[PDB]
Amino acid sequence: VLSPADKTNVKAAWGKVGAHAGEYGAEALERMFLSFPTTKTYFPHFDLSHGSAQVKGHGKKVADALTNAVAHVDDMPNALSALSDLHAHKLRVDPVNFKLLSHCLLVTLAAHLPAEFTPAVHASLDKFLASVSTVLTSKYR
Amino acid sequence: VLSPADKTNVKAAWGKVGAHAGEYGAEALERMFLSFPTTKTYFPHFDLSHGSAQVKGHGKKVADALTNAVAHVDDMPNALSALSDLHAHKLRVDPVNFKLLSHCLLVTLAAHLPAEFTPAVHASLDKFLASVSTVLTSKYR
Amino acid sequence: VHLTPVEKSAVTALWGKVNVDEVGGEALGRLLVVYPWTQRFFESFGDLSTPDAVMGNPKVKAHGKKVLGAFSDGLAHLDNLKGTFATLSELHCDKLHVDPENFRLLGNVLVCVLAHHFGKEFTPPVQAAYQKVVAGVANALAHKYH
Amino acid sequence: VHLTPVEKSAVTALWGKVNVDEVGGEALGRLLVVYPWTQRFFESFGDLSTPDAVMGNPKVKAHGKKVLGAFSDGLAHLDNLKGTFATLSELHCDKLHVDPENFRLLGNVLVCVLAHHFGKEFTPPVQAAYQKVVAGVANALAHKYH
Ligand code: HEM
Ligand code: HEM
Ligand code: HEM
Ligand code: HEM
Repeated sequence: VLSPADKTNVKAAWGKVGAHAGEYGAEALERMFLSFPTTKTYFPHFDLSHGSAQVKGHGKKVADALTNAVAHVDDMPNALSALSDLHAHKLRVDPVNFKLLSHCLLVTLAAHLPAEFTPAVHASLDKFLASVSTVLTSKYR
Repeated sequence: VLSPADKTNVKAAWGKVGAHAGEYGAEALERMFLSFPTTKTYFPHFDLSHGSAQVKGHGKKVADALTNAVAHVDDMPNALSALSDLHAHKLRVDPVNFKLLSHCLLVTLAAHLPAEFTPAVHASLDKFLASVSTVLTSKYR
Repeated sequence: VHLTPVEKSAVTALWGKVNVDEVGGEALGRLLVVYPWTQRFFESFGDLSTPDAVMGNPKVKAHGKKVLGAFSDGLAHLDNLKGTFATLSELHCDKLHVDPENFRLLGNVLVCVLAHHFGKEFTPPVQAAYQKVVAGVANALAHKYH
Repeated sequence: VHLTPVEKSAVTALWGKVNVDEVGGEALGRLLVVYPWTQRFFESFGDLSTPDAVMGNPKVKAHGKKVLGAFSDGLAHLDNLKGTFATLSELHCDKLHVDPENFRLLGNVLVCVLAHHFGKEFTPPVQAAYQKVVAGVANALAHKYH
C-alpha cells in the first residue's frame, strides 16, 4: 500500500495536471503504442494514428478514471469495480501492459510537470499506479 | 485485492495446516534456500543446514506471521506494520524473494494438503501471499 | 541447464513415474485459473468460466499433453535446450508475442502440479533440480527476445 | 539492438545534448528512492534516509557517472551490446548476484530522467528509440543469466 505522504503527493501532482488530463493521457497512450507496439493488440477497434481523436478521446476517459482513483484512493476496489469488471473479467489484460502504461504515464508527467516530478513524487506516483494496476488486474467479485 | 471467496478459501486451507505451521514454514524456507540459493544471502547469521532448529524455528515465526495476517486480512498493513518495518525499512528485501518464498509456500501445501489444494484455492493462495508480499515490501509510514 | 548427476538422475526417475496424460493438462489448466489474463491466448478453446470448467475442458487437457511433451523433450536435451525450443521460441515470441514472464509462470505451475502429484516424494532437493529445468526451458522459450 | 536510421540519429543527437554529470546520478539516485531495496547493494555509499540525501550523495553522483558512461558505450555498439556488457554481466550476475528485473528498472528510470531533462524534446518516437536501447542494455547486462 501507500504512505499517507504518498496519498498527498499524488493529489498535489495530479492536482497540477489540470484540464490537461486528456492531453497527458493521450501522450501516455501514444508513448505506449509507439514504444511497446504489443499494447496495440488490445485495441483492434481503434484508429492508432497520430492525433487520433479516438486515442485523444480515450486518454480523456483513462485520465479521468485515474482522477476518481486519486479522489477516493482508500476505496479503490469499490470505486474501480466497473473498470476491474472490464480489464480483469472481460478484457483479460496482462499486468505487464499495466506496467508499460504506468511507465509512459510517468514519462509524460516528467516531460510536462518537471517541477512536480521530484524523486519522492516519482515514488509516490509509481506506487499509486502500481496500486491502480493491482485493483484493475484483479478479479475481486 | 482479494475476492471475499478468496479470503474464505485461504482461511479454510490454512485452517487445515494445524500445528504443522512450523513444519510447513520450515519446508518452505528450506525449499527456498535449496532452489534459489540467493535467498541465503539474506540470512548470513543463520545455520542454513537441514534439520537446523534455527531454520525450523524461523519457519515457526514466518508461518505464524502468516497466521495473524490471514486473521485480520482486511487490515494487513496495520497488522504487519512491524514486519514491514523489517522487510521493507530495515532488511530492504527485493520482492522477487517474496515471489520465490510464496512459490515454495505453494509447493509445500501442494505436497502436504493435496485435497485442499484445488486450482481455485491455488489462485486464492497465490493472491493472498502476493498481497502479503506487497504489504511487507512497501513503506507505508 | 547444467545440473549435478544426482539431480539429473532424480528428475528422470521422478518424471518416469509421472502421469503422461493429466499432468500437462493440470499444468496448463492451473495457468489459466491462477493467471486469468492468459485465457486471452486460448479463445479457440471455449468455456473457461469456472476452474471446474477450465480443467474440465478437453481442449485444455489435450493441448497440455503437447506442452508436457515439449518438457519431456527438454529433459532429454539439457545440454542444448536453446536449440530444442528454437522453433518453439519463434512460435511464442515472434508469432504469438506472449510476454516471457508467463513462461516462468507455467514452469513454476508445473513444479506446483508435481508437488501435488508426488507429495512427500517431491523433496526439497528434487524441486531444486526441477527449478533448474523449468528456468532453462523458460530461458529457451524466451530466446527470440534476447 | 537493431533500430531504423532515423531513430539511430535521433538518439545520438538527444544523447549529444545530455548533461554528462547530473544525469547518471539522477538515474542511479531515483532507482534507490523509487525501488528502496536497491539501497541494499549500496551500503558502501552511506546515508540514504531521505530522497534529498540519496540524490545529495557524492558517491551516488560519482557512480552514476560511470553508469551513464556504460550506457554511452552501449549506444556506440548497438550491433554487439552482448559483448560490450559481457564483463559487466559477469560482474552483476556471477559476483554481485543482482536480480535482472532491476536492470529493467534502472533503464526505465534513465528514460524518466531524460523525460525530466528534455521535456517536449523527448517525443514519443525518441522514447521508443530509447526503450529499445535500455532493454537491449538490460538484455546484455543479464546475459550471464541465460
Ligand atoms: C492506468 C490504467 C488504466 C486505466 C485507468 C484504464 C481505464 C480505462 C477506461 C476508463 C476504459 C474505457 C471504459 C470507460 O468508458 O470508462 C478503458 C478501456 C480499455 N482499457 Fe484501460 N485503463 C488502464 C490501462 C489499460 C492498459 C494498460 C490496457 C492495455 C494495454 C488497457 C486496455 C483497455 C482496453 C483494450 C479498453 C477497451 C474499452 C474501450 O474500447 O473503451 N487499459 N480503460
Ligand atoms: C511470507 C513471507 C514472509 C513472512 C510472513 C516473513 C516473516 C518474517 C518474520 C515473522 C520474521 C522474524 C521476526 C519476528 O517476527 O520475530 C522475519 C524475519 C526475516 N525475514 Fe521474513 N518473512 C517473509 C518473507 C521473507 C523473505 C522472502 C525474505 C527474504 C529472502 C525474508 C527475510 C527475512 C530475514 C532475513 C529476516 C531476518 C530477521 C530474523 O532473523 O528473524 N522474509 N520474516
Ligand atoms: C514454457 C512453456 C510452454 C511450452 C513448452 C509451450 C509449448 C507449446 C506447444 C508445443 C504448442 C503447440 C504447437 C502445435 O500446435 O503444434 C503450443 C501452442 C500454444 N501455446 Fe504454448 N507453450 C508454453 C507456454 C505458453 C504460454 C505461457 C502461453 C500463453 C499463456 C502459451 C500459449 C500458446 C498458444 C496460444 C498456443 C496455440 C494454441 C491455440 O490454438 O490457441 N504457451 N505451446
Ligand atoms: C543496467 C544498468 C547498469 C549498468 C550499466 C551498471 C554499471 C555499473 C558499472 C559501470 C559499475 C562500476 C564497476 C567498477 O567500479 O569498476 C557498476 C557497479 C555496481 N553496480 Fe551496476 N550497473 C547497472 C545496474 C545495476 C543495478 C540495477 C544494481 C543494483 C540494484 C547495480 C549495482 C551495482 C553495485 C553495487 C556496484 C558496485 C559499487 C559498490 O557498491 O561498491 N548495478 N555498475
